[PDB]
Amino acid sequence: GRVRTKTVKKAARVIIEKYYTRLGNDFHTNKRVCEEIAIIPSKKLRNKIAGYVTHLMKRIQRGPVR
Amino acid sequence: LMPKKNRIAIYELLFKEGVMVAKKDVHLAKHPELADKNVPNLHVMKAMQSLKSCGYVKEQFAWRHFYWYLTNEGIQYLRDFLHLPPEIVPATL
Amino acid sequence: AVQISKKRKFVSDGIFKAELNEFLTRELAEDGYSGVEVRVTPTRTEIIILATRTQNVLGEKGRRIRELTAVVQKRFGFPEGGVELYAEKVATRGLCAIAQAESLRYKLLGGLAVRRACYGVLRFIMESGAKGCEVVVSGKLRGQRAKSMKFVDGLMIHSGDPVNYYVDTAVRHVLLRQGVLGIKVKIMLPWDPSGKIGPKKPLPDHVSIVEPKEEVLSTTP
RNA sequence: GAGCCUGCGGCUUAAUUUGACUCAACACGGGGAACCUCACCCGGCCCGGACAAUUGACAGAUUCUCGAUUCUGUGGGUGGUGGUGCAUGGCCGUUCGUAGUUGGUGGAGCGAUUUGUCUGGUUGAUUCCGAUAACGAACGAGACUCUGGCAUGCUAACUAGUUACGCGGCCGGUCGGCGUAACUUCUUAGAGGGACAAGUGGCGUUCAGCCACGCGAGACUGAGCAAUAACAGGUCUGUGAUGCCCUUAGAUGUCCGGGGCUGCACGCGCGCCACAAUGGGCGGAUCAACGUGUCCUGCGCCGACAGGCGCGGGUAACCCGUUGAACCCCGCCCGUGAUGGGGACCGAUUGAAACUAUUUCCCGAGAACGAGGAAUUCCCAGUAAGCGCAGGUCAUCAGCUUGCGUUGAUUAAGUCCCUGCCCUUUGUACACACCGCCCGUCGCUAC
Repeated sequence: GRVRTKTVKKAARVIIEKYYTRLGNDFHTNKRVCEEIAIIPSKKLRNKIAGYVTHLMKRIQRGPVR
Repeated sequence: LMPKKNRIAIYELLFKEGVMVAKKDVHLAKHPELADKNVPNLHVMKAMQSLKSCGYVKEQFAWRHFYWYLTNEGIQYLRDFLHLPPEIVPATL
Repeated sequence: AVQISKKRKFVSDGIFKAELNEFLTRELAEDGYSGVEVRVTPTRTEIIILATRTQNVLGEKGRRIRELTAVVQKRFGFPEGGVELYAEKVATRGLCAIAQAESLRYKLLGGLAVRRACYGVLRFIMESGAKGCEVVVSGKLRGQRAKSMKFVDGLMIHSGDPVNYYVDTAVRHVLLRQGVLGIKVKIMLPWDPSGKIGPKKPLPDHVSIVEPKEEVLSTTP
């Protein structure tokens, strides 16, 4: 059950197109960016977003994502 | 089967304050607000029942209790029965 | 005294809050009763009443307001002058579930129409600002057989924790000469970031992000 | 299957105490039956009585007295455990928590409607990816909420504790009890962290992910809230929820000691060992946890046990209480045996009252049941089970149930095989919709 929902899929993509240099390949640094940038009333949801951004960053540096 | 002396104590107390509260229990010994007399609960719920059927008091209920309010018409009915002048006014009004 | 324990003190308080609530919903339901808030303070128990129209509850010189003050002081055991009742007028009643539940109930008891009264309140809920409402009437509607017609417009959240502070549900009974009808009113509260209109806490799925504020790249120092 | 405990048929006939009978009936109605209150049953005091005459009554299963706005002063005021849940609402169960619904714009069709809402992969999931005459969103799902696993980091504790050296016995060591110095490991609860498929390897439209390794308190789980709706599936006996009807003063509210705890065989679930041998016994010894407490119970007299008496704490992290729980651990006894296996059936306490044993204890008492027919229930991790505790019910009580801790596995990290289930295609004379619709003979009546 490691599949993200549209709340995590959409948020992780709109945070990259607005902030690409901010997020790197570390989940812990990306986790702190979402605290100051986005407003989320949940902590477990922030880790899912920042966790999926880390997965996207490995794909971005590998090539153009679809 | 209701005496007369208790009828003045239940109506004058209802006159000085237009609120009368009684608990719905046909087996209660003495009314809490009527402590100086031995008025049973039947003489409080049935003697007030005749006022509602004749349209002299308005009742409310919260699962066990009556909340009686002397209507403007009912106070006029008690002004002559209790033998009080038309100048005095209750506390609620 | 009796030395009331805390496990029995909170219960004795919650029952007084519940019994006073039911007594007023059976007595002040015509003036638009919406609830009461208590503040247990020694020698001064301020029991405020929330209604939509408070000018008629007062009277000529505060006649009906003196009765209720004299009503609970004799049923719950409050001393003379030890209890004080205040009446306040609420705003945007379209967000109050029990206010709109008793509103169309007093119009459905006449058999006029079940579709005009329901549509009549749907406009006021949307006009006052809301993210969706619900009106459900069940029973022997338009025939001896029980029929239920649900009136839905907008959005509605059913599951989760936000359903406690974002949607208020009200249930009322309808007394008709042919049978009994039910009334389900579910008003959704608008997200007010301040806290004056409605709830302050946003939805958990409100990830909405702020703009980068046109971050400019420097060329030369 | 064996005895028994309760539940419902069947019987019984004052009445066996009624509803609900597949999943979704049968420790259900929070219903474990002395009175209550009980709707059932039969006897009776009775206006503790009214919208437009005595209540009594030592005499008895009738003599007379007193009160002095309530007496058929002359067609309706009202009560509800009486019916109808195939008339209802509110709630709840079930479909089914299987994941499924809806809008705008655009496209197709004269139109009802359709597309979106999908071949495939993946995911518990309409969860994503991908595909695409659809695009973009909403409900559900998820997120969220309370729980638990760690944080020697922080905030604080005489209503929680340890730790440091001093008066208590032994051999200063070694163990206990009694007092206000430092701060918080242990305890409590506040804030904030931590875990996201993040790292490596492998397999993959190299997407969605999946698998194995590390590091690590976990690669992580148990609740709750739960959609479009539907059922004639329950609730009128949960209500000052209610319509109508029946019954409404020889009463379809009570109540008195109470009757209603009822058997020739079949049925469910559940406790209790058997077929001592891994068990019963006896004596050690030694460890819980939630929750409740105006009733919980602590000490001293004395019963063998069950009890009883005075003195006390606790409305509670303060007293019970360091909750000395059982199983278990250790020593002895028992032994090809219906045995020390099995516990069936034959003085105190609660209250006004136990007869048809309320429970409890003592002695006596010793049946069936040799791991159980065809079938059938439940479950894969602190789980099943074993063991015991507490709450709800409660004057008296737990073979029930909701919780709780305790000891702790077998097997499986799977499949449509079977039985239940949604989606797609397909067919229909069905559409209050297979509990559907419909044909002919026969039978009745009329033309």
